[PDB]
Amino acid sequence: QLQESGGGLVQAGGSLRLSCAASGNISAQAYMGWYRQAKERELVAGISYGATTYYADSVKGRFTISRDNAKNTVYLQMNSLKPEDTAVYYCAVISAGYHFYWGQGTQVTVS
Amino acid sequence: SHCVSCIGKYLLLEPLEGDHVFRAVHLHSGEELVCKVFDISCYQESLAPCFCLSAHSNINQITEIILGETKAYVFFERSYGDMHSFVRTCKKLREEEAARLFYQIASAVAHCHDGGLVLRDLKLRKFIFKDEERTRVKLESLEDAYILRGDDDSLSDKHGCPAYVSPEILNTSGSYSGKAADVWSLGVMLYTMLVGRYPFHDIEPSSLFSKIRRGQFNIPETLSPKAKCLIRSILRREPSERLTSQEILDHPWFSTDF
Repeated sequence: QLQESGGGLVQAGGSLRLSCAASGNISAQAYMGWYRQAKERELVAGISYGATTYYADSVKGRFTISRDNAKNTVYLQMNSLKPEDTAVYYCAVISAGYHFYWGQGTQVTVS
Repeated sequence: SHCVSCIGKYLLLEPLEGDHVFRAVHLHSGEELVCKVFDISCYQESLAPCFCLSAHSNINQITEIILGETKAYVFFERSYGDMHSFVRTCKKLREEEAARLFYQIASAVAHCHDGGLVLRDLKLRKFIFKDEERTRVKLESLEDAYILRGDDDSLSDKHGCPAYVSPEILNTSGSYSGKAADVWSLGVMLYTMLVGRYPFHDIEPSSLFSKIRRGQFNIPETLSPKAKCLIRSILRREPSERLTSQEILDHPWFSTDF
């Protein structure tokens, strides 16, 4: 039950911001991150409940991720948007019996 | 595409080497690791040398081992490139930088030898960076290291990447010292880092092995006297006169002000 936002179009070098919240019975320890396809589904950014993050080598320094444990929601701030970054961005929330929830998909284009 | 997403509490990402090495993120911890996949039938055999030595800063350490039905998933802290790629890109290393890195390389080998292991397959490629800034290195693994049965380090079988092969291996009539051979290889690495090309090279192996047997290599005059002295104390010495991995660490070159 992942409701997400933030899809938009932008010039090469600009910035978008994505957001996603989950209002259900998910674990407190649940990992959260964003995948993108375009090509196959690769993880661009992730963040543990202790705020330690992962970034894909292509987006290191450019993209930023953060979660609000209170609201139970995760944001993906991205800057200096390259033309190659054009894809559909799926939010994911993972637990570990084992759960793995996907988002509908938020399209974002660069030109 | 892969059949599973998670092994234990590790999310899988992308293959770094066939279907053998995978990137992974710990779900609770959020830390990025590397996961090497073995068959359960032969994993504890393959990993036996990894459980011989005490932990060392410049030797990759196994974080966790998860045993599946068919595969054993062995986890390590990730790397950020290798020495070979680093030397190629940089062309050659300044003595200041080379001294820092080579001291870590020698320390790793000194730890293995003094703990009763010989590596046999030492190359620049085998040493990989621990940090993004590429200041700290570690031996990638000990999977193919030979465990000495007591004191004796005598080896009968010829091993090594042709460029790093010592003269004793080539013109052998049976036994040779494995430790001396590993030290020879350290000499080649050190030369290659400082100079930016192999000390011994040719068109084909047979001609390459002639140069090694006779000791046909030249050191640039631009390298410092101490750098040159260290090189020759490894590469221009018969095993009995040649430095040991531990003795390398005491060399005055490392103590230079730069």
